[PDB]
Order: sequence, then structure tokens, then C-alpha cells
Amino acid sequence: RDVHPTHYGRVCPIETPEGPNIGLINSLSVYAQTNEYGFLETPYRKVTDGVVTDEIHYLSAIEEGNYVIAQANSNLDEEGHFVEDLVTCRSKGESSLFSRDQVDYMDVSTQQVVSVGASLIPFLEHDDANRALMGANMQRQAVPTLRADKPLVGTGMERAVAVDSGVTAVAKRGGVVQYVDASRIVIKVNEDEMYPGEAGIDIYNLTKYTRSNQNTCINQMPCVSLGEPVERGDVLADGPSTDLGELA
Amino acid sequence: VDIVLNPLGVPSRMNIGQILETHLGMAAKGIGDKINAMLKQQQEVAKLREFIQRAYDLGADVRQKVDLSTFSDEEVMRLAENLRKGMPIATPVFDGAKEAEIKELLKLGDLPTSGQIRLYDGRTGEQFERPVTVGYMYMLKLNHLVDDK
Amino acid sequence: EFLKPRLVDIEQVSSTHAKVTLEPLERGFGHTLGNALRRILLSSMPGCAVTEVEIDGVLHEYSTKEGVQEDILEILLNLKGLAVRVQGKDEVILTLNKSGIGPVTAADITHDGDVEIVKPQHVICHLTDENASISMRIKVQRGRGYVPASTRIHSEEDERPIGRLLVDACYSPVERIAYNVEAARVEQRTDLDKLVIEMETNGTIDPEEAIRRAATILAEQLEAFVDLRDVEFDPILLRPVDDLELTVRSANCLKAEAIHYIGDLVQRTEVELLKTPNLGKKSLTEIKDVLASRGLSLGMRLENWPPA
Amino acid sequence: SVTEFLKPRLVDIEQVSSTHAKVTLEPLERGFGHTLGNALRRILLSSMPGCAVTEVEIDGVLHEYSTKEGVQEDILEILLNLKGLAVRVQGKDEVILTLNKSGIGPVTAADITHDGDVEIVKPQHVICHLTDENASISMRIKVQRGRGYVPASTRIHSEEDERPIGRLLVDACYSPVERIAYNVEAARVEQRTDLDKLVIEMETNGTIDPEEAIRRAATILAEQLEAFVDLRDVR
Amino acid sequence: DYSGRSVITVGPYLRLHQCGLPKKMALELFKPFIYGKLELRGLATTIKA
Amino acid sequence: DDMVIPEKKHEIISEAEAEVAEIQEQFQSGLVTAGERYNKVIDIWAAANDRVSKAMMDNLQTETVINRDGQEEKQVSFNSIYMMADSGARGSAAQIRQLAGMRGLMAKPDGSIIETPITANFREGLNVLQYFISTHGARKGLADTAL
Amino acid sequence: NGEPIIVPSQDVVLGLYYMTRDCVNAKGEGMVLTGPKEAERLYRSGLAS
RNA sequence: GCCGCGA
Repeated sequence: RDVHPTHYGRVCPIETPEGPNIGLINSLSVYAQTNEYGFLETPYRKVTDGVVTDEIHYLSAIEEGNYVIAQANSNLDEEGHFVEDLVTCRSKGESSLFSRDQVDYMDVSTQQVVSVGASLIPFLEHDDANRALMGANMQRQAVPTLRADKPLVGTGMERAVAVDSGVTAVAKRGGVVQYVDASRIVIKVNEDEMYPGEAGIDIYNLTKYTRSNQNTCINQMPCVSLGEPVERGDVLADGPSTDLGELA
Repeated sequence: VDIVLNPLGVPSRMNIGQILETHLGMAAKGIGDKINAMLKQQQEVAKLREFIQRAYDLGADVRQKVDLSTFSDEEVMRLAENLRKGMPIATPVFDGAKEAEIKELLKLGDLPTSGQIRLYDGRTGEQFERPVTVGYMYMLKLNHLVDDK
Repeated sequence: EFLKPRLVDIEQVSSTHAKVTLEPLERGFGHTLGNALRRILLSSMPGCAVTEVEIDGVLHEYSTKEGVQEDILEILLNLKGLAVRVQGKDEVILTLNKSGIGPVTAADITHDGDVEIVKPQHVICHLTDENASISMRIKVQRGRGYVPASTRIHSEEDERPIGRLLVDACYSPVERIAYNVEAARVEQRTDLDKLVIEMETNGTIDPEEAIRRAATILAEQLEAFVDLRDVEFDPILLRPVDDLELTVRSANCLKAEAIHYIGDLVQRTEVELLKTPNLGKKSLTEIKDVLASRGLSLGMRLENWPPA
Repeated sequence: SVTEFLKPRLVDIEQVSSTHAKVTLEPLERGFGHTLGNALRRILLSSMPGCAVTEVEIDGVLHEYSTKEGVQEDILEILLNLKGLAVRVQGKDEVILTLNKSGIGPVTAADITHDGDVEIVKPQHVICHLTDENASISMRIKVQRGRGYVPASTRIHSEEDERPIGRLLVDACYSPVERIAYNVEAARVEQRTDLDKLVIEMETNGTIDPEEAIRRAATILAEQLEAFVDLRDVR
Repeated sequence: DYSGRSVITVGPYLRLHQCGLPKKMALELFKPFIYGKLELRGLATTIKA
Repeated sequence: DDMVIPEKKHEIISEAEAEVAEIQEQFQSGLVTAGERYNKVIDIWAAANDRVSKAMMDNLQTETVINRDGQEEKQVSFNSIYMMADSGARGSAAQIRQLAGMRGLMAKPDGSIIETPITANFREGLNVLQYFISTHGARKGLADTAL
Repeated sequence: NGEPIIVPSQDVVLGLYYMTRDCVNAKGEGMVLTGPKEAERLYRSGLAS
């Protein structure tokens, strides 16, 4: 039930149940994926000479223990070279300071260690770890209200969470909106891309007030008004606790 | 004010994110109030666009390149009408806004730099001796209600 | 020996924002008057707000109407913000019907006899197809404070048809109010205080009428200080005893034992009244039988016995 | 319904001695208890007519710090005792009184020279315990009717230090309210539950009945609203 | 039985020996006492009433 | 702003770093064993933590330099967080140190101590490494309480 | 242990601690007052701190 | 009985 030093880019160290199941249940990090054999991998940026390139390798637990991995909070130059000749790094389950030429891999982003639930806590680094855990646990118990209200201060992950949860309505191949109703959205697809023969339009049937698993309400309201040009991947209707395609 | 919270919960729980978020939400709502006030008088779109541009470019080497020059006039009007409640900023997790950036944002919106204002008692009308940190915080209604308890 | 505050230089910024000024004030009365007036104005200011609505095809709040762009709940929340001013009436029915494309605001509400809409650009719904129409009846009532729709039950005294949508009522026009004090320009006097009160309402009520109403409320409340001074119920019971249809032999007995009311006979345990002369075991069972017929078993315990 | 508000009825007054009172009112509308209590307390505490001593003259050294010619009590304590002295002046804005004692024995308020137009409420009030033994004390006090509480910030009268030494800057408490406290509790009537009940505990220095003090404060506050209630009057 | 359970809040107006009880929680824990008082004062003669 | 940062802090921190470098050079010369340099670096980091906490407390205790009827004087500060800690209403000196001074030497993977401590408080941000380090102690304490 | 378990904590401790503190300069220095009632009067009237 | 949750 402890945080092994290999939980860096694979398993969230913050979000976990409190009383009986602490450490026995975990959440995948934002960038963590599964290897072909079934082991957790995390992305990193290759380092050639002293310039950090944009090419990306997914490293597993065994592989990342040999290379020296740089830090996300390492300042760079215009050409990509390290500004400082000395950079903090992790070599083998530890943390030390190495020259700019001994760096093998670079952390892709500052969110790599933090899962989805803890990624929506602004100023997370200013909060105690246990209180951050409490906040991450409690964020998942909130219920949708009458009107969704955007967070005046967020972390930029609200859009990704809202869109990727399937709670909203996303235009698969939307063009210009033809008809908007409180329960239907009809979009006339642009002529630039089309399926030959029979033409066709996109119809979305919004789900109105519907009982959830926790006896809460599920409702969807449109964002588009009429004749609004909608691109592919746009948000048409926001589900419960979502404002303009942003988690709220 | 809408919610009154006990300060004593902060120094013992080490929830400094509480205070930082309240200050920064106060700054965001101040920007929104400035935009709403400018929208009230129906001034020319050029000066509102200039204010929005000045507000968006604030920061210390921020990787945000939003520009209103390539933004349609009607689009600028609609954007300014959408964020009249408050400027919905986004601070990422481990690289977020610093205290200097929050304070300069507060200065932009004609708000105190320290983030604390003079509060008067609603019942007696007497000013409290110390300034109180009034801000905007995102509160959640958890699923533990007494109707089921 | 005190100067009386005169309401002078009242100015209006916008249709809602307003400033009132009380020029002559003494040293400490400024804050007292300002705080009292602010509390009175924020707490209880009579006003008008929407009480209920009736849409043609809508059956409940969580339903949807074909052709409209907003949920019926959204329509109710929009109508909650509608601000009107009425004269001489308290139950004004504002029927509105419109068809076409675009928003529907308060401007298209049918022009009633004496009802003024403060702003006609307050949209309440949208129509998104040519051949669809909206038609609804709004009831606007006059009230004082915040009355939730759920807590009122008196509206259910007469059964409401399925379709009456009850909305919450605020009744308070004064949304915001602030006050400030400054030094008066009077130079002949050593120093005087001047109070400026800024009120932001929904346009329903005039600022001067607001100040007058608050001052009158405060005066009537203070009037209580100016002169301190001050220094067996059940209908079955309480019934004539000659109504149980008893025998002749018991009528003399009951009169002899001072039993003239039904309830008194009830309070006697079975054991005690046997010692009454010539009660009769069979006659007692008849007394118990008729009392059991009314459902009053002997042996009860009352508290008080009025002579009537 | 509208324009009809709950009026407190069957008020309770728990008088204690002759200067302490506890006036109870119930029921009041939600939020009216705080308004009434705060307004009455502020008026009773900040602006009320009254009379209290202002100037003192003691024969001998007139300095702020004095040897007190061996009177067993520092002149600071004498000023403190004179500060709590309460008087009733009749038809004068200002009045000067003199007191003179010879012979060992505590001095009282009844021992000032008799003036028919100035009334002493508490004749046994002690000012000092005489100049130790076999000596005399003379004190000339000056009392003027004022309003509220004026601290001895400065004299700002006459020229140079003549007025400051003629007055010695004795603190003046014109308003006859020794203490005023208001409390709001929860009371209910019929089906309504959220009602306010007001408890007003007032202790008076004397010269005025506490209920009379409440009456005067309420009357002046009400007369401060004539300009807004005159035309908008039921009767 | 004769047992209730609910969330606790703070009352700063309470005395040391007092506690705030919901009147909906009451009238249930004290139902037999209410029946007895109703029968005693003559409001209801039988238990069913 | 209630968490007043000692302005000497970084200075002594820098000094500590310099000393660490020197012992590393000593460890590069071969005259110092791993245990000796490890113990010495832990000791010097603990001394730096103690002195930075002492400097912060000295700055934050008598912060109010208020004038008197003559010249100027100094007294116990009315800092709200200091008033919270001193009155005993809530908090303690260690939480004050974690708020303003350096977080300190902390580690609980197996009970040992990492050589490099957390030199950033909560008023300033924490690096990813520092937060991941503190999570060890957080999880250890929470699991200990839970069982 | 015999120590009083019912003891004020949190706001109350902050309420008294703020009340019983001294400042080198404030509204009122060296004033001589006859009783604690006058201290309350001056604090409420705003003439003293 | 499992699963999740609150102090």
C-alpha cells in the first residue's frame, strides 16, 4: 500500500480510497498506457547530444531504470539546448544532479505523475498530499446542479474530461447546423466531404431528464443556436454538469 | 458575500491552494466585472477589443498566443458577452500562475494587490478591524444530504 | 435640539441605479440611519413577481416543447427574472402568444390594462421553426419576501389542474444597496453629516418611494418603544347524560350520584361504582354496554373538567 | 398582508434595583430585532442629552501630577471619583459649585454648597478621605450639559494654558447610560418559526429611569424620521 | 428503538445542557408520550383517534 | 501575504549547497567513506533546516515595528497566522515551518532519509519530485492510521 | 487526568486572545477609567481600541 | 454475502 518509486508516470500517487482500500486501488496517470505484454509505460522525449528532440519513446518500468531521465521543470533554449550545464534528474530510483551531456530522456510534461481526478485541482503543488487526496476523492461525489457553472479558475483539463467521457454530443462530421431543438439537432454536412450517393445529414437525439445509477439526473442542452458553422469534433450539446464543452 | 469560511482550517491543513484560488478567482471576477461595466455603456468595439487583448497578453512568458486582430468584430462582441461573468483562466497543475502574476492580474482589474478588502458587518454596520480575503471559490455540493441521513 | 434630515438632491443614474441624499444629519446619526434603512430595504420591500405559469402543451417542468430551443425549466428560470409594475391589482394574468422565428421577449406580452414592463428586451425563450407557436399564461402576484413554491400549501386548497407550474417568488425589487457618509457643505454650522444611499433594483419601485416606505416601516416598528408601560374537549363528551337511552332505574341512580355529564361517568373504574346503592350487576353491564356503543370504555383519565 | 408587519406585544420589563433593567420584546420580524437593537444602542450610547462635571479647580498646585498636599488619595483618583458623579441641572447650560471641608472624615456629594437649581442624585458618593488629618480641602467643580461622550482630548479655549489648568481636562460622560447591551434570540408565533425576540439590558448612572431612557432614545429616533413620515402618514 | 440518527451541525446559541433536535425527528421518538398526552387531555378518546 | 518569507533563506540554502559540493569533492578525493559523507550531509541539511526555521520565526514573531509617543518601538506581531499559532487555537510551529520555512528532510520508503530535502515551502510551489517524495510520507501515515 | 475536558477551542481561543492583547500605540493611551463598563462604552463607541 | 462510500 506504499508508493513505490516506479509509480512516477504510471500510477497516480494522490488519488486513492481512504479507509479500508488505501493503496489497493489506484488511478492511471494521464499519459500512462499498457505495453504489448501488459506492463505500464509512460512517454518520454529523447535527448540527443545536448538538444532535446520532439521524438517520443514509451518506457516501461524495467527500461526507464537504466537511462537518466530529465525533469519537466527544466528550462530550454530556442534551439532546445539546456540553459544550465547542470540539471536535476532521476537515474536509478533516485534523484541527483547531472551534466547536460549525461541526460538520456526528458519528462514530457508536468502532469505526467498526476491522474485525471487530481489534474483538475488548481495549485495542487501548494496543497498537502493528504488534503489533495481528500479533494480528489470528493470531486467525484459532487452532483450536477440546475445550471452548469464554469470554474473561474481551472487547469485546462476540463475540456478533455468533458469531451472524452461521452457525456456530451460531439459532431462526427458536422457542417452547418440546420435545425436546433431542445431534443434534436439536425446538421447539413458540408459538400467538401461527402459519401457519394443518397447525400445525407446528421441527426442527434439528445437524452432528456433520465435517471442515473445514483438516482441523479442526466440532461443534455444544445450549445448551437441556428446556422452556426460546426467543425468536426465540435460540441453540440452539454450533458449534466458541463458548460460549453467544459467540465463544470 | 455568499459563503463564509473559517480561516482556522487553512494553517493546520496546509491548504494554501484555497487562498491562492480565492485570490485568483477574485481577480478573474474583477476582470469580468470590468468587461461587464464596459459592455453596459455600449462603447465602441475597438476599445473593448483592446482591453481584452491587454488582459489576455498579461503574464510572464506565457505560451498563449490568442490575438483579437484576426478575430471577427461580431466574434469579439460574442466573446466579450460570454465572459462578462468572469474571465475563465486556466492554470495547469505543476506550472501554474505565480503570486506576481496573480497580483498583476488584480492590479489590472482595479482590485487590491494583497487580495483583501475592508468588510462591514451586515447587522451592526461596523467595519471589521482586519481586512478579510474575499474571493471566488468553486464549491461542490456532495452527495451526502440529510434527506437521506 | 437636533436637525431633521431632509430628502434633497435625489438623482437617478439609470433605470435601476439610483442615488438618494439626506443633507442635514448630526454626528452619530448617519451610520445608524444608513444601516437601519439598508436592513429594512433589503429585508422587506413590497414588489411583484411571477407566481405560476400555464403553457398550452406542457405538462410539467421537466418536459420539452417541440420547436422551442430551451427546456421548460429554463423557461421558468427566465420568467423568474421578469420584472413588472402593477397598479390596483394583485393577480394580473399576462397571456402571451407568438409564432415565428427568433427570441420571444416581454415586449410581445399582450398589452394589459394597467401593467408596465420595466424592460421589453428580457428574452424568455426561442422559436426555431416557422410553423411552431408558443402560448402561455403567467400569473403575477404582489408580495413582500422570498416565498418558495414548495413551502406554500394554501394554493392547494383548490385542486390545481395538471399543468399549473409553480415557480418560486422573490417579491424583492431591491437587489443591492450601499450607503456612505460625508461632511456637509454647511459652513455656518461647525460640522454636519450627509448620507448618500445608492440603490440598484430591477426598476419596479421608485427610490424615493422606497426610502419613504422604509422610513415608515421603521417608525411604526419604533412606535412600540415610545410608550413602554407594562410595569375535556371531545364533542362526544360534554353531552347531557340523558342521551345514552338508559333505563329508569339508572336515571334515579345517576341523579343521586351527581352524574349529569357523560364524561364524568367515563372516568369511574368498574370496581368503585359497585358500592353505589342498588347499582345492579345486570344494570351495570347495561351501563357498560351503552358506553361501549359510543366507544368510551370506562376507566379513562381526564385532566380538567369545566362546569360547561 | 403587504405593508402589514408584526408588532411586538406583551413586553416584559425585569427591573433590578432602580438603575438596572432588562426589557424584553417578542415577537419581531426576522432581522428587525438586530435593526432595532443596534439603532437603539447606538443612539443611547453616542448621542443623548445629559450633564456631567467637566472642570475642576483644587487650591494649591495646579499641575497634572501633584503631591495632593497629603490627602491620602492621589488627585487622579479624585478626578476619577468626580467623573462618576451625576447631577441634574435645571435651566442652565453651565454651573459652578464649590465644596470645602475641614476636619478628618470622608467627603460626600451632599457636602457641596447648596444650590437650589442643581440636584445631586447620590448624596453619599465619595470623592476623597480628607487631607489626611487636621487639614482642609477645597474643590471648585464646573459642570455643563452636553451630549454623548467627549473624551479629554484637548481644551482649545481661552489662551495658552489658562483654560487647561482651569478645567484640568476632566473626562465628561454626558449621556446617562452606564451600559447598554442588546441580544436577539429565536421566537415563534403560530405557524411561523423564524421570529426575533429582543432583550435590552441597560444600567443607568441615575438621574433617569431606564425605561425613560429607552423612551427618549425611541422618541428622538422617531422624530428624526418626520421628514419621511409626515406626508406618508396613515393619520 | 426510540433511537434517531442524523448529521450534526453547530449551534452557538445553545446552553451547555441544551441540544437542538429536529421536530421531525421528534414526534417520532416521543410518539407514545404524545399518544398518552392526547388521551389524557380528552382530544382523542380512543387510541385509533 | 500572511506567510512572511525570510529574505536570508536562499542565502543559507546556497551556503548549504556549497558545503555539499565541497564534501562531494572530498568524496571524489577518496578520503571519505559513503557512510561518513551521508551522515555529514544529513547533519548539515538538518542544521540548515533549523537555522532557516529560526530565522523565519524571528522575522515573523516581532514583525510589527510600530512607533510610540517617542521615536519607534517593536512588539509582538498581529500576523493572523502567527496569532493562530501562538494563541493555540489551531496549528503549531512545525506547520508554520512547513508553510513558510523549508519543508525539511523527509522520507518514508523504508524509514530512511533522502539526501536532498524539500527546500520549497507551500507558499511557493513544489516540484514534481518534491511532491512525489512527500507522497511517501503521506501514504505511510494514512495507512498507519487506517490500520 | 482531572483536567477540564470542556474547554473553549478554535474561534473562541482566537476571540479571547485577540481581545487580551496590547499595542504600543492605539486609540487611547494612559486614560484612567472608573470601571469596566466604561471600557466597553469606549470600545463600542469607537473612541478606544 | 461481495462492490463502492461517510465519520
